[PDB]
Amino acid sequence: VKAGELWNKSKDDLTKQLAELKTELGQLRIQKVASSGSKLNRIHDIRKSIARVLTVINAKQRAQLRLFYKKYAPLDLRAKQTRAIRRRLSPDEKSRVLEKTKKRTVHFPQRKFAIK
Amino acid sequence: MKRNPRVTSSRRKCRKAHFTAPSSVRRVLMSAALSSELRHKYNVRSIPIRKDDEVQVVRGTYKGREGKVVQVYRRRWVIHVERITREKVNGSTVNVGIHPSKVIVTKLKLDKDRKALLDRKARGRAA
Amino acid sequence: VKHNNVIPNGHFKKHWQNYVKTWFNQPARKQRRRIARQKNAVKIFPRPTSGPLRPIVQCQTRKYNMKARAGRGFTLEELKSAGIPKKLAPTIGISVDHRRKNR
Amino acid sequence: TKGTGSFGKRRNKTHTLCIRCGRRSFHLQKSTCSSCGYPAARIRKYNWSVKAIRRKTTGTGRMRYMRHVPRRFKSNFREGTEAAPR
Amino acid sequence: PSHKTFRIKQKLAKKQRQNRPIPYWIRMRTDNTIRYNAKRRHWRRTKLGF
RNA sequence: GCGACCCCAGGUCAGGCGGGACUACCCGCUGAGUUUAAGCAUAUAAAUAAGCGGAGGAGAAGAAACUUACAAGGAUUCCCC
RNA sequence: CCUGCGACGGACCGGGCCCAAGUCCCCUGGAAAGGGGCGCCUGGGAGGGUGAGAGCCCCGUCCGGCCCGGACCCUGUCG
RNA sequence: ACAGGCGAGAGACCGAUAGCGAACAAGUACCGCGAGGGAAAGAUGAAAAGGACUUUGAAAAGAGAGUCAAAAGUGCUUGA
RNA sequence: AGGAGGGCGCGGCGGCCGCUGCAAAACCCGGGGCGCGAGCCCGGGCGGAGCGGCCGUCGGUGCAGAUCUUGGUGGUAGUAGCAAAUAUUCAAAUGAGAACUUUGAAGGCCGAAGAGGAGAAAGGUUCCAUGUGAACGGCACUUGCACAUGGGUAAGCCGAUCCUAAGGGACGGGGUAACCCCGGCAGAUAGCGCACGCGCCCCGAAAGGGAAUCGGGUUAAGAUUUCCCGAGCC
RNA sequence: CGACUCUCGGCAACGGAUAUCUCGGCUCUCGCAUCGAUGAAGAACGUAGCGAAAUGCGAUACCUGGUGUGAAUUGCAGAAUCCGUGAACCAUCGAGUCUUUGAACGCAAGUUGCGCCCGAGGGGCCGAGGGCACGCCUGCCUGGGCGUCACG
Ligand SMILES: [K+]
Ligand SMILES: [K+]
Ligand SMILES: [K+]
Ligand SMILES: [K+]
Ligand SMILES: [K+]
Ligand SMILES: [K+]
Ligand SMILES: [K+]
Ligand SMILES: [K+]
Ligand SMILES: [K+]
Ligand SMILES: [K+]
Ligand SMILES: [K+]
Ligand SMILES: [Mg+2]
Ligand SMILES: [Mg+2]
Ligand SMILES: [Mg+2]
Ligand SMILES: [Mg+2]
Ligand SMILES: [Mg+2]
Ligand SMILES: [Mg+2]
Ligand SMILES: [Mg+2]
Ligand SMILES: [Mg+2]
Ligand SMILES: [Mg+2]
Ligand SMILES: [Mg+2]
Ligand SMILES: [Mg+2]
Ligand SMILES: [Mg+2]
Ligand SMILES: [Mg+2]
Ligand SMILES: [Mg+2]
Ligand SMILES: [Mg+2]
Ligand SMILES: [Mg+2]
Ligand SMILES: [Mg+2]
Ligand SMILES: [Mg+2]
Ligand SMILES: [Mg+2]
Ligand SMILES: [Mg+2]
Ligand SMILES: [Mg+2]
Ligand SMILES: [Mg+2]
Ligand SMILES: [Mg+2]
Ligand SMILES: [Mg+2]
Ligand SMILES: [Mg+2]
Ligand SMILES: [Mg+2]
Ligand SMILES: [Mg+2]
Ligand SMILES: [Mg+2]
Ligand SMILES: [Mg+2]
Ligand SMILES: [Mg+2]
Ligand SMILES: [Mg+2]
Ligand SMILES: [Mg+2]
Ligand SMILES: [Mg+2]
Ligand SMILES: [Mg+2]
Ligand SMILES: [Mg+2]
Ligand SMILES: [Mg+2]
Ligand SMILES: [Mg+2]
Ligand SMILES: [Mg+2]
Ligand SMILES: [Mg+2]
Ligand SMILES: [Mg+2]
Ligand SMILES: [Mg+2]
Ligand SMILES: [Mg+2]
Ligand SMILES: [Mg+2]
Ligand SMILES: [Mg+2]
Ligand SMILES: [Mg+2]
Ligand SMILES: [Mg+2]
Ligand SMILES: [Mg+2]
Ligand SMILES: [Mg+2]
Ligand SMILES: [Mg+2]
Ligand SMILES: [Mg+2]
Ligand SMILES: [Mg+2]
Ligand SMILES: [Mg+2]
Ligand SMILES: [Zn+2]
Repeated sequence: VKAGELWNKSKDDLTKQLAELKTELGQLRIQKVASSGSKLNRIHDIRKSIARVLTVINAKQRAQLRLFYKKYAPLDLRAKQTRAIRRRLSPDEKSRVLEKTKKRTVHFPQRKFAIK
Repeated sequence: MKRNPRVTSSRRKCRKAHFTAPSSVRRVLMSAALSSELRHKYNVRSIPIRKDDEVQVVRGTYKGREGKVVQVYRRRWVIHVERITREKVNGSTVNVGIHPSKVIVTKLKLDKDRKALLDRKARGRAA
Repeated sequence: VKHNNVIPNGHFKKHWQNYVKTWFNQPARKQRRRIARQKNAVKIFPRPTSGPLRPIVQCQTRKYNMKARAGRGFTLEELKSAGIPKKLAPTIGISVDHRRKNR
Repeated sequence: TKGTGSFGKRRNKTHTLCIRCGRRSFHLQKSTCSSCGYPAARIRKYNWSVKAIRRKTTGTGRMRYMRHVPRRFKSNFREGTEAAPR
Repeated sequence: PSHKTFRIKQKLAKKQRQNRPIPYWIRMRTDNTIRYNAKRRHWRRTKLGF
């Protein structure tokens, strides 16, 4: 409820909220198999709240780990692209040429000209 | 005559786009004309219908009748107006659905985005 | 074969119908080629759009002995006699052809 | 015999369900799938049946990972920041 | 048979759930063309070859 | 015995690379017969179908151990002839 | 004889917002979007929707304007 | 170059035995041990306003009645 | 047989001229006509939204046949037929309805290498309860192996699982364009006990081999050793 | 007069042609270049208050999050929300989750079968969670052989 408030709460408070909503979804599943008419719609509301809390906890964990690792990065934290994009040469490697080619660009580059 | 290469004149494509439209697009498609007094006051011609708008029916068998929008059934392309009803064979009451292109809005429900929308549409219709 | 016709020679004994080339994209090819010419022209704004300078050569063989046309590039001997270094020539819009000779 | 009487046997199984494709085409004694050729690393597929090919390719199932590449390609696989807060 | 592999029992459970009548309220939806299940199977006909 | 090297062995050693999928186009191999010849064996079907592999947004080719016989031309590719 | 850094635009690609004019009178019809009368827009009379052949009921279309975001090459003036 | 993929535009093309096999929960139902084979099936009405109630009947239904411009009465436009 | 000319009809495209909710197309009619004819024109009805004629041009353009395709429908015809496995009867109940359901009584059959009681394959909910619109159960049904809604399968000891059989796969190596085909061809064999010592892969049997359970009770439906009671074992 | 058969018309049947349509097909043209051991395509099983399928998703399961828009979704019912950090079977995407499998990777496989190692957290025990395939490259560690030597 109110993910903005969830982002304020600390990790101990967030896991305490997670425990409460799990106990409360269980009490509803007991109600669902016995009898009720308006406790059934609480299932959707509370199941989504459990997802909401776990999303916030997870997003905080990854942001913390991304800060703590900015040497080698863990495999799940690495930039995920297509497999072919990851195998590409860097711009430094793509733009590297040897001396005999760097000289000709220094001495004889293409000029800007016009015909009268 | 249309000039845009990116706009399709295909009747099959236009009917598919109209009928397979998401909810947020049906809101623009389900727009209503403003009344003469409201058009003069706001300098806008047409607005998307909303719940709790006051409306007058100007076409059909309920032409002339007034009420407030109690339902916007976007899935059926109809709005329901207060006390515009019919009796069934069993005597019960059912709201009659009217297309919003056959009504005029007489009173507008304005929260904060209705005013902002009215400002945007006025400027083009004012210049 | 029944009358006084030519002897027929139709080269249609293979699967020629899997190798039919139509030309319904001909007006689209013309527009794509035109668009690239305008893009290339803007990429080199003052440089001439017709490419580098070409020499004059005689078309080979006795049928075309007497006709002149554009060659590939200027000989290394022609550039030297005009004072243009062979490394400078391509950069200022002149084509170089080290294969050709002046007889 | 040879007919109704011989059709009565029908007690053993040549094929069971396949681990890889789920058809009842896994020859138990051969230990090979007759549809996909499961133990082989590559999938069994032949150009003399374009109907058999079209019945199982990319699109006949659900692409859990693909179907998102065109959307990630449009954004240049940005994979970086998030939209600025409202 | 009584002797079942787990994978066979799991598939048999799914086929048991799938042969039910369609809910009545499905026929009341706005643009509905569904009439019956079109995929009901009776055990005595139409065997599932497992 | 201490050492230098060579060849090789074992590692859940540190960091990395490969295998599969897709078929319209493209690169490599392998390879029929129906058919036509009014029979049929060379020939044709066809350096095609099928079969086994390899890529990309294009691929392959490409800067003369090339043509010609001309007053000679001048990488590759594609179109017309 | 010849030989790096930045600032501000352009051009390319995408996204969004706004952008003309009757629902006037009569008749028939369940319904006018039909017929008759009087009018208006048009760089918009492509198309579609709406209770019957709708330029002016609605979405759009035309001519434009405004804003947001990429691409890190290519190029136009400055230091 | 491009009968694949993602995204656009168009047509002197077909109009539900046609056009792709598939306009629809179609490579589906179903068939074969298997490799494989492979359909049929679109259209109430502007709006469900989808026929209350009386009576007969075990029921299904009928006869009255009601809605609709129309019974067009849920495989329902027309209906050889 | 065959050729040719001039016409009739179908569907588009470019043009021209029109019709239609005061009722278009299609369809129907012992309606009226025109044309030798292909055909056309009008009338009445149904139907409820589109259609026509002329010039030019174009085409998936005209059916009685093909043991033609798909779909529908006749006569045959209320006909052929429903005849193996000895067999039913009475009273009552229930029900709208009973030759066929239930109870009781009687008469018979299977005759224990059964028409009895339980399993392996195979099936997959058919098992049990309650209920019943139609369909189905080739007569019928109140009834069900049908249909609808629910319920139901409990293990340290029963099995699988463990071992190997015929056999199958397979590291290295060998062959092979590759797919793939070869396991004795020996390759530092990838490890085991207490530094020291030794050193001749997996899969394949619910009938083969094999750790350990008995009696009594219990449900609508389980337990022929799983639950309960008691008593043991590995 | 009647029955039967045949025939003509009217009405009713049977059947689904014709006509008018069409969120489909077919053909042509254009633009773009993006699958996978960071686990793809494909396969299985689950997942909703009422769902079987199709569609969607993955024990965070017809969805979580961000941004945009701005008051719905609806077959029934209940909840939430409205001059708002705010409805939606809405759009879009940068943050997340993502069961069993499958090239599929501890060994297998008509088996949810048979192993080994580490390990939060509460000597030993119980752990949540996770590793252990093959080929190859660079570097590294531990080694083997009088193969080539040098000095002892
Ligand atoms: K001739
Ligand atoms: K072409
Ligand atoms: K219109
Ligand atoms: K078909
Ligand atoms: K009708
Ligand atoms: K014509
Ligand atoms: K056990
Ligand atoms: K055994
Ligand atoms: K008659
Ligand atoms: K038709
Ligand atoms: K085993
Ligand atoms: Mg040929
Ligand atoms: Mg035989
Ligand atoms: Mg066998
Ligand atoms: Mg085997
Ligand atoms: Mg059977
Ligand atoms: Mg390592
Ligand atoms: Mg590959
Ligand atoms: Mg011959
Ligand atoms: Mg012959
Ligand atoms: Mg012969
Ligand atoms: Mg081939
Ligand atoms: Mg690629
Ligand atoms: Mg190349
Ligand atoms: Mg050279
Ligand atoms: Mg040449
Ligand atoms: Mg406007
Ligand atoms: Mg007028
Ligand atoms: Mg009408
Ligand atoms: Mg393409
Ligand atoms: Mg069809
Ligand atoms: Mg037709
Ligand atoms: Mg089958
Ligand atoms: Mg059979
Ligand atoms: Mg109509
Ligand atoms: Mg009808
Ligand atoms: Mg008649
Ligand atoms: Mg005509
Ligand atoms: Mg045609
Ligand atoms: Mg024909
Ligand atoms: Mg015929
Ligand atoms: Mg004939
Ligand atoms: Mg016949
Ligand atoms: Mg037939
Ligand atoms: Mg007959
Ligand atoms: Mg008889
Ligand atoms: Mg008989
Ligand atoms: Mg009897
Ligand atoms: Mg006897
Ligand atoms: Mg006896
Ligand atoms: Mg029994
Ligand atoms: Mg029973
Ligand atoms: Mg019967
Ligand atoms: Mg049943
Ligand atoms: Mg045992
Ligand atoms: Mg063993
Ligand atoms: Mg053996
Ligand atoms: Mg090998
Ligand atoms: Mg074993
Ligand atoms: Mg045994
Ligand atoms: Mg029992
Ligand atoms: Mg969905
Ligand atoms: Mg595996
Ligand atoms: Zn398989």
